[PDB]
This record gives sequence, C-alpha cells and structure tokens, in this order.
Amino acid sequence: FHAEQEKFLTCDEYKGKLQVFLRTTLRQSATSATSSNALWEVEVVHHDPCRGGAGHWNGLYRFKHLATGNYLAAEENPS
Amino acid sequence: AMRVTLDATGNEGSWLFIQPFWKLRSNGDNVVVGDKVILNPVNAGQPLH
Ligand SMILES: O=P(O)(O)O[C@@H]1[C@H](O)[C@H](O)[C@@H](OP(=O)(O)O)[C@H](OP(=O)(O)O)[C@H]1O
Repeated sequence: FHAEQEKFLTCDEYKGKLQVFLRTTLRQSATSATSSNALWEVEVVHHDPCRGGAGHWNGLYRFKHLATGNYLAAEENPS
Repeated sequence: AMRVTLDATGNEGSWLFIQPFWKLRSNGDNVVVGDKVILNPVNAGQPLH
C-alpha cells in the first residue's frame, strides 16, 4: 500500500500482457479497497530452496503475484 | 496572513502542534530526526509559511 497516493499495488492484464500499477478507487477508505489481484506472496531468499523462515532487514526478498504467479521485477523503460 | 514574531516571555501564541507532513507518519508516532513536519499554531490555526 503506497500511503502518499493511498493506493494498492495491483497486477492485471490490460490488453494482452500483465502490467504492475496502482489502482485508483472511489472508496472513502482507501485501505478498504481490497482486491484479489493486489495480493503478493513474500519469498525470503535462502541458500536452501525449501527453507523459508522469518525475514531480516538486511536480507533479500522476492514478490510473487498470487493470482498470476509471475514475479515483480524491473525492466528498461521505452521512454 | 498572520504575524509571527519573537517574544522573550512568551504566551499562548507560542503553542505549536507538530503534525506529520508525510502520510507514513501518524499522530502518536515518535518524531524522527531529519523528518519534515508542519508547525501549526494552536490558536491561529494556520501553519507557518
Ligand atoms: O458505495 P456502494 O454503492 O456500495 O458502491 C461501492 C463503492 O462505492 C464503489 O462503487 C466500489 O469500489 P471500487 O471503486 O474500488 O470499485 C465498490 O465495489 P467493491 O465491492 O468491488 O469494493 C462498491 O461496492
């Protein structure tokens, strides 16, 4: 949840591809705008693939879209 | 606007609420050094500009 804009990070298909965006809502309570497409699973990086456990501030994390299964990442901007 | 000055003795006009300028800060949270805040006079009601 991005507080400054009071928006949830959501991934959904627009034309033919999945894109990550912040969804605008008309609800008075921004936190009440809950959607299934805005659900992410937190993965803690561990040398053991099958090991999870509690995270640390100095650790590494991955974010996986629960609905689609893809992973959050960054790529080159066309502009 | 309303006048802002310095008074040796002071009065009720020196009362200033320290309000969070960032949405990530909420009332009752401890103020962290280096943060940006709003100084709102209690009686005047208009933040320092
Ligand atoms: O106030 P009402 O008449 O109940 O209407 C609700 C709300 O005002 C929005 O229309 C919508 O929120 P979004 O803008 O986030 O779609 C929400 O849908 P939801 O049930 O899908 O949250 C509605 O239920």
